[PDB]
Amino acid sequence: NLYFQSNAMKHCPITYEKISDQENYSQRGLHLLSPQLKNLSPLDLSADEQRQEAIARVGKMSVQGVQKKLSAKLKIKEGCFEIVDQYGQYILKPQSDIYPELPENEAITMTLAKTIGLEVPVHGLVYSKDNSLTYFIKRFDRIGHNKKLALEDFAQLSGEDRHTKYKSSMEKVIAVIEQFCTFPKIEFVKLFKLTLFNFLVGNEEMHLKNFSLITKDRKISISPAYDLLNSTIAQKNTKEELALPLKGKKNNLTKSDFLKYFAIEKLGLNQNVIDGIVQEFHQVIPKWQELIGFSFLSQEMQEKYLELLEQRCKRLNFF
Ligand SMILES: Nc1ncnc2c1ncn2[C@@H]1O[C@H](COP(=O)(O)OP(=O)(O)CP(=O)(O)O)[C@@H](O)[C@H]1O
Ligand SMILES: [Mg+2]
Ligand SMILES: [Mg+2]
Repeated sequence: NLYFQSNAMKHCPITYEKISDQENYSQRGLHLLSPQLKNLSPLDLSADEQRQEAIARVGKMSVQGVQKKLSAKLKIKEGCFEIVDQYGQYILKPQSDIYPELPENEAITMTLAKTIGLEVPVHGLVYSKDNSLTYFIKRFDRIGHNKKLALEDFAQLSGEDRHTKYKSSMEKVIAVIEQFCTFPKIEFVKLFKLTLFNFLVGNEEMHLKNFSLITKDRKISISPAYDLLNSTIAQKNTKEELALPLKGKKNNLTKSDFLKYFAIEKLGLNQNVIDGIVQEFHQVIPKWQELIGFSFLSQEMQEKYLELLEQRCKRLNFF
């Protein structure tokens, strides 16, 4: 119980809960993938081999972006992922050959998002042949018996071409929600939480194609979250804070920019709702700090994350 001459307390690469030396994952985490999943075998490819497969398969896959990714199915009885080109059930993101600790960063950041009540798909880390960690996330547009749900990103919805990521604004993002979502006021609360979250965790890369609407449960809503990571600590010499301007600003954002201009003037949220969300963030910060300390980020990357988080929290008076 003192962890002085024995392994430090181990944490699950899916849930971050305490696990024993003989376990690689917690039962709770494995069962988020499937109630019958017994284990998750390491990927039989090194990080470099995963990146090469990503390059070879990109044109055959139904998901695309800047970073290296693979599509995969979960073989439940065999207890492993299988790489596929079509009908992916999961996306796998191997280590970058450029940026440090990208899978570990995205994994913990997506977990922080879940803890503040954002809708986040099942996600986690899986070991590789070279002991490197690869990030995985469930496809939220393929459910049940390989049934596809309709999904469109905000570039498509705002009449831009498929490459437009930055030539937009948070005000245009709001306008898309107002135009298309079934219950825009509910989605505005979600966008408020997501935008504060991205500021607190250093995600300066929440671009237009990271916003999507989905048709599910007999309504059109903002999709489950994807691609949330602390991009500031993974990059060097980052100066901007927001990918898309708010009030014409991508840097030097103020508390009133978020809590008055954005929350009240642009989103129309009632003051009691704003205060309640602020209190939610205030209460969650110690849990986030604990989770970062339990994460698979290196000690040095944890310190960068915690330092930035505390700076951003001070700017919003969330302490
Ligand atoms: N869990 C998920 N379920 C369904 N679709 C997903 C998904 N995650 C990502 N996608 C789809 O794949 C696209 C690219 O995803 P993502 O943004 O994570 O790529 P990426 O890792 O290459 C980083 P970047 O955004 O900088 O290109 C998304 O816009 C979305 O259409
Ligand atoms: Mg990005
Ligand atoms: Mg992004």
